[PDB]
Amino acid sequence: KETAFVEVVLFESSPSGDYTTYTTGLTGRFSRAGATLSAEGEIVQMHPLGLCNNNDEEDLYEYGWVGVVKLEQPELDPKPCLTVLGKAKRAVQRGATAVIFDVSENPEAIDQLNQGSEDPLKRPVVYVKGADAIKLMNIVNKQKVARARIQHRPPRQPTEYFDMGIFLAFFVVVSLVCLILLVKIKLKQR
Amino acid sequence: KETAFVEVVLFESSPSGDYTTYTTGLTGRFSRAGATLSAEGEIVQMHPLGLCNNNDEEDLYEYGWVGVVKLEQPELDPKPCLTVLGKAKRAVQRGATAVIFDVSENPEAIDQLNQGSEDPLKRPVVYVKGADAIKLMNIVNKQKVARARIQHRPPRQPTEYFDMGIFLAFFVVVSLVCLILLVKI
Amino acid sequence: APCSCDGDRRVDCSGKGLTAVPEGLSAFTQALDISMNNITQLPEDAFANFPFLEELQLAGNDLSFIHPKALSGLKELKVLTLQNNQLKTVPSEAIRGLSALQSLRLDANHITSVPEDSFEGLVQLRHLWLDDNSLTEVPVHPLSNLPTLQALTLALNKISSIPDFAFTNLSSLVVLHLHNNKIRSLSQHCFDGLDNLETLDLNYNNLGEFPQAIKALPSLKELGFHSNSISVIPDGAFDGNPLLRTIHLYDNPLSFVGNSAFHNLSDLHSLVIRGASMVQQFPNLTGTVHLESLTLTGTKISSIPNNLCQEQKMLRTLDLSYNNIRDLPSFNGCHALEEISLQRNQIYQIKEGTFQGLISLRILDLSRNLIHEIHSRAFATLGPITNLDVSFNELTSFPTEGLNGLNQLKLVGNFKLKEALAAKDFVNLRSLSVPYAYQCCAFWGCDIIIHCTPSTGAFKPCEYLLGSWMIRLTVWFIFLVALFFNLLVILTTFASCTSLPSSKLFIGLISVSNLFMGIYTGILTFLDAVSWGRFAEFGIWWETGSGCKVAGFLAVFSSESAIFLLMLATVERSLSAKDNHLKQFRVAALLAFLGATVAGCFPLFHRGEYSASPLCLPFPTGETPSLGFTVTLVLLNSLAFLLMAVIYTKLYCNLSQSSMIKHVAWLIFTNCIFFCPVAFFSFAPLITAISISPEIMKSVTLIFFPLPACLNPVLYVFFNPKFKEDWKLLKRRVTK
Amino acid sequence: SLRLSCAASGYTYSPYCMGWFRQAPGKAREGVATVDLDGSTIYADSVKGRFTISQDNAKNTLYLQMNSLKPEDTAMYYCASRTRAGVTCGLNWAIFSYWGQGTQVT
Amino acid sequence: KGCLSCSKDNGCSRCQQKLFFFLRREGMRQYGECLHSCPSGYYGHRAPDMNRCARCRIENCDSCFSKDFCTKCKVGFYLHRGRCFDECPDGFAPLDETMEC
Amino acid sequence: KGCLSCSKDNGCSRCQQKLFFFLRREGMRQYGECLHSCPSGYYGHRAPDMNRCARCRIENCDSCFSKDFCTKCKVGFYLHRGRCFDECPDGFAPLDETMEC
Repeated sequence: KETAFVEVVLFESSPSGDYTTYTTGLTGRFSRAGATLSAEGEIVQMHPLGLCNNNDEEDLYEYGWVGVVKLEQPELDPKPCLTVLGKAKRAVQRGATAVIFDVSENPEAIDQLNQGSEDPLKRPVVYVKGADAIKLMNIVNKQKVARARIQHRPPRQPTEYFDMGIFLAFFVVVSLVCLILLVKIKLKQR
Repeated sequence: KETAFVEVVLFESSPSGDYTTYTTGLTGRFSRAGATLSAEGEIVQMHPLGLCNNNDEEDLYEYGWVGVVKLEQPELDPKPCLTVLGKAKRAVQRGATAVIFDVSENPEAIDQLNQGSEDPLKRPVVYVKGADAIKLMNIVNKQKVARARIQHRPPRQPTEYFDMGIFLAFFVVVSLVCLILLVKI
Repeated sequence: APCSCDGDRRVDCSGKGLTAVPEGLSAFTQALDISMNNITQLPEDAFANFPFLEELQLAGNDLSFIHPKALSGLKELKVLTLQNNQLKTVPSEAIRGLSALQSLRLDANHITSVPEDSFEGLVQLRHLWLDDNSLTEVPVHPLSNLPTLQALTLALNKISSIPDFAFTNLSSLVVLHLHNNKIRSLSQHCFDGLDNLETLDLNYNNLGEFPQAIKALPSLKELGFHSNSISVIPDGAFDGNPLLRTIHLYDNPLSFVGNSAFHNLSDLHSLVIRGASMVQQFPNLTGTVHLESLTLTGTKISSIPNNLCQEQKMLRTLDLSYNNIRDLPSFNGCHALEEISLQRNQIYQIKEGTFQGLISLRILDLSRNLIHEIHSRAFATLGPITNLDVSFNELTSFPTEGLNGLNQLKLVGNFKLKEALAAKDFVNLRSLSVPYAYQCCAFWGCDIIIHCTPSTGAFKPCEYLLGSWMIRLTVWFIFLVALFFNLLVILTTFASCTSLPSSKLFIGLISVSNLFMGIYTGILTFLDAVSWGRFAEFGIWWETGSGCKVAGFLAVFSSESAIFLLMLATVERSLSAKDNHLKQFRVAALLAFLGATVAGCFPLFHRGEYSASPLCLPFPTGETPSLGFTVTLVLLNSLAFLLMAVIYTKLYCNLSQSSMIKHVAWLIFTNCIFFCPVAFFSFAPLITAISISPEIMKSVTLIFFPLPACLNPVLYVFFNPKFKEDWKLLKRRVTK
Repeated sequence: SLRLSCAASGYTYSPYCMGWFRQAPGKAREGVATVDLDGSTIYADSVKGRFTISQDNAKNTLYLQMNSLKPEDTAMYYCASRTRAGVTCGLNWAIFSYWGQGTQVT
Repeated sequence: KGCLSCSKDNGCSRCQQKLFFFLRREGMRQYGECLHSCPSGYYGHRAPDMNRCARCRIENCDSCFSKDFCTKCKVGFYLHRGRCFDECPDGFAPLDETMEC
Repeated sequence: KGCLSCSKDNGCSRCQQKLFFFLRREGMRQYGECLHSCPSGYYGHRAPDMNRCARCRIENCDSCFSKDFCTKCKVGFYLHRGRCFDECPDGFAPLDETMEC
């Protein structure tokens, strides 16, 4: 699917009410289980087993947090309490602006998210794996606070597809020629 | 210019920890002073005189707050401390991830924001007016906490066209070929 | 009843519109707050019902009279507020007898006179407010009765000068405010005996020279003067304030601050000097090792001592923005230095050790210098640098070693930096400004995500020049047809047949002009074919080189020659249809050719109007032009077309030669119709781009500029019957 | 035209810096005419020349004679005095210690 | 600390069957761990997946053993019995410094 | 409301010559109001253009004469001259039950 650019912003607070920011870039992939929309919010890690619908209300998070969830080996847990779609829905309901999955060690999660396109989630769901996932987990472990900004390039690969304008010009030319041809045919007939 | 889509989310926390959200949409205008990006945060209203450049210490705000500034009559302010660009820069320094100016009395502010691209700002600067600004200010005055999402217009582009466009091109070109063949014959 | 009693019997009755002291209140109350009521006067024994009053507030009433036997017996009173009333003087008789008063407010009263016996009996007064009164001189004798005062403010009064021994008895003063008085002179001993003073404000006065009275302050910590007329700060001015911490000296016309003025100040934190033009030596900062931010922006500093580093171990900010700095000593040490701003100086090189170490160096700025070389590893030792602003210099090669962590890079100037940057070195770079958009093109912009200030905009193509394959093929076809048919028309006309009428001469000349336009299109398409997918490297030197100039000259010469020859043909046809002329028509054609040549060579030597695009056409002017050539050409061509159309329609109204008439009519129609969109898109960037794309502008210009050149010879060959017969007879002649 | 007589009950020695004050309703008490220990007299400029003030130390009583009255002088008049160490002129109401009941003049 | 598996990023996901699973959050991190006694403000319940500690829902009590029962209450609040009350009705067991009434 | 402009959204903007302008923030709203004196924890700076009310950064005290001098410390601090200390240095009296040194 289309790539998702995640900018993690580390900010330091000067005593006189000022902020100094450093931005680091990561690349993940959007999932069809959620919409393709930009999101922004403070990074919050949610344990995969700590995000389920069976547990009662606890640790009410303020609305607008980007959830980073890491996935372990499914064969490690013989009984899956909840699927990835269920976890994403639960996070969104609890107030996650977007969900970032570390699917490096759970390859089947990508397939499940891709096939789960029948009930898309309103908030974006983006999965990241590999060196980008390792860097994200390192940032989460080291830094005390951050702010994830997930976005996608508004243009596609053709970069607004100027071939549409080229075809517009060609269509105007050929339409004028066709009109001239029809005028000629009408004159010949009459 | 780019017709930014500003969505204000009013969220209520259920006792079970599941937020219930109501979204209200409005259309603003991107300013050339700020880069055309998409931002998101919590709404914080800033008094126009609040964004003063004097270094007498300021209250600390959490990073990533969408600033809503209601501009006033220019003749009300004889000697402004900072221009609109200065206010936007001050808010960005304070930690704003986006600034929304309710330009309902200062079209000169719109003009200077549009012309001020000498030192563009990284974060977007959106200006609104009319009934959209009226309802934004009503929400700010009434509700307690709300979340702002400034989304850029998704430029998909082709409404149908494409395949049927090239089909039309093929039809017209074969009609022209038939015309040439018949006039030659 | 209107009063709102609090839990600890604190009566609060403000804004109730009372005209007298509240009655029927608890006699044991502590604080009384009648602020916004309309209490005009205080009658005798108005506070007889509040023996244990502790804090009386009267801020806001139009209070203008206090009886001498009022607020009497209030021996427990400690705070009294009378700020925003209308008292014309300090209540000397009313205020006496408050032996326990500890704070008195008289801020906004329009006080102009102070009785000589005021403030009698205020044994333990510790705060005094006299902010907005219209005082003329400091009440020395009234202030002589307050030996326990600790805070005094005379900010908004109108004080001309402070005489000697004004505050001699204030042995325990701590804070002194003299903000906006119009003080112009301070005596040598005005601040004599004023020990324990820590804060002194003289911000918006009109001091002429630097006061010496501060030499008598041994415990001063904060000193201010913001809007005085101070011009010179003599050396040794601050030798009497070893504990000085903050000095506010800005917004005043400093001229010469000496050398050892800021010397032996142990606890000084920040030093900021701006506009000290006459300074030409670095300040002798020996002994000041706790400095945190040093700025000398406007001066004539010639060099930086090597001892600036290794001292002032914090030095979190360094600034030298307007100086004659030529050499940069190595900043070996000073590990806490975060920002360096060395701009608008005479720096001509950066050496490898120049930024040795420099841990936690976030921002480095050299935005105006005569830099022509940078060492290969000049940035290797840098830490988390997020801003490196090196612009408007004479750079030729920009090293990239040890710059992977950069977050924003600026190279706005440096027109000689023809080299293309390697995007591999900058991984997490977010914003970049480069001398030419082709440098940014290598960073995959408009598609990890990097922003550029010079946008490619589909006018400086990062990809192939022409763009779409449809456009490429149609431009190739236009070039082929124009070249071949113009060559054929010229060979038929000027070579074989000896007939040389004016109309045939004009047709041949316009065919020559169209041939030149076709050869311009041909060299353009040859360049595009050579640069297939890698156009950035070719374009970084095509616009700068002479190829762009010669191609643009060919294009504009062809266009102007065609227009002028069309106009002359219209005039000749008008004259012929009205009813020797060969010589005048030939010299007119020569004049038209010379005019086209001079119009073409005008941007070649003047203003450099070319190199605005790889198309090297000043007419489309994708960037905003100077409106010195484009608008003139537009108006000239429009006027010529209007004149030709008027002549043609006049002759058509007036009326063998019909073949030439219709040939000229077709030529005029084609040329005007195909020139209209080019003129339209010429001024499109100038106006607001309401759904206007530079890509579609380039497409339209590229497809329509050589179209008349490709179209005229085809019409001439196919339509003109007598000239077709001429072609047949000349073909027979050349075969024979 | 008329005369206002002020009598002081308390008497220790020659009172210092007597004076007369005038107050329009809802504003401050300005001074009209004052004297001092040695007999020097200070008059308000707006009332300079018309009013005259004389003290009788034998009966320690003030007398303010007023002539050619004008309708804007209608106000309440008070008789004020002090006793000790007063250098400033009597036009300032703060320096006085004892204030009379004050009458109304129209 | 002992568990079947323990990833560095999110601690030990799978704990022992007889050991309570409790997740702690600090900063941006939230990681699991295994412990036998849930700390103050938590109680252990046999969830369908594994026995886990959950925050006490009893009002104004710093310790509990179930959703409703509270074993230890705070100082400003009172613990009359398993069900917590602001202050127990009179005519019952005195304070006796045991908080029981 | 003791103001000259009194905008509906931003509240007061400009006021009388002798009034203090202060920016009260509640929820998302931040509106200007004018007071004869600063509230607790604030100090008033008088200027010809606009008398402003600002917050003093000096710690351990909630009522300030200026930006580096406060008149009333917290409950458990002693005011020596303008600063608040746990205990003033040697050669000075104790709190004397009056919370001052």
